[PDB]
Amino acid sequence: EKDFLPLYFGWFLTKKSSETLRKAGQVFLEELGNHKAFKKELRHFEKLELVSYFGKRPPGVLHCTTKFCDYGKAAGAEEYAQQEVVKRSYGKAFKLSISALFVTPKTAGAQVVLTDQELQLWPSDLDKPSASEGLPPGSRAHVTLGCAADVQPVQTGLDLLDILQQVKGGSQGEAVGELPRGKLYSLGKGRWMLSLTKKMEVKAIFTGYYG
Ligand SMILES: Nc1ncnc2c1ncn2[C@@H]1O[C@H](CO)[C@@H](O)[C@H]1OP(=O)(O)S
Ligand SMILES: [Cl-]
Repeated sequence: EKDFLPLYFGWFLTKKSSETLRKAGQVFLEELGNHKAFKKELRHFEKLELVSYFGKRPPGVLHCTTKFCDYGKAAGAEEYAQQEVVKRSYGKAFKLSISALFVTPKTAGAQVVLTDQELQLWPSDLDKPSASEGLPPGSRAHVTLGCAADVQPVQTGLDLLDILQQVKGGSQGEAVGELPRGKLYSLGKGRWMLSLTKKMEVKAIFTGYYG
C-alpha cells in the first residue's frame, strides 16, 4: 500500500481574500469588456461579456497551485510532497502578492509575485518552467480567475509566461487606458494586462487538495 497524495498542492485563499479577489477579477472583466480599446480590438474580430467568455471558473476557493500531483500519478509528485519545506509549510498561512490581472483569448487570471520564502515551495520540475523561457523562477505563479470552454489545465500559467515575455522585451508599450485599479496594457493578440496601482495582498493557507 502506498500513501496516495493530493490532487495538487497550493496556497488556498481564505474565504475573505478569495471573495475579495474574485470580485476584483469580475469587476476587471466587466470593466475591460466595456473599455473602448478592448471593444475596438474585439470588433476587429459588438459587445462581449468577458465573465461569460471565461465561464469555467474555480468552483471552490481561489488558489495558487504549486505542484499538481494527481494523487501521485503526476511526475515528480512524491518527490515534491516529501520535501522538508513542504511538510514544514503545510497548514501555514502566507500572504500572496498580486501585481496584475490579465486576460488572453484563453484565460483570465491574477499574476502572483512570490517571496523568496514562498518560492521555496515552488516546484523544481514544471514541464514548461520560467527558465525555459528566459524568465526568473516562479514567474508562472498565478491565481486562475476563469477559462474559455475548451481551455485545459495549466494554460493560465503558460499564458502568464507569454505575457511576461511581452513586458520583458518591452512590448508593453504605453498604457492604452486606465481602470480604477490601475493602468491597462494591450499586448496584442487578445492579450491584456491591468497593472495594479496598488498590489493586492491575499491571505492563503498552504496545503493539499484531494478533490
Ligand atoms: N499538468 C497539470 N495538470 C492539471 N492541473 C495542473 C497541471 N499543472 C498545474 N495544474 C494546476 O492544478 C490545478 C488543478 O488542475 C489548477 O490550478 C491547475 O492550474 P490552473 O492554471 O489553475 S488551470
Ligand atoms: Cl516557473
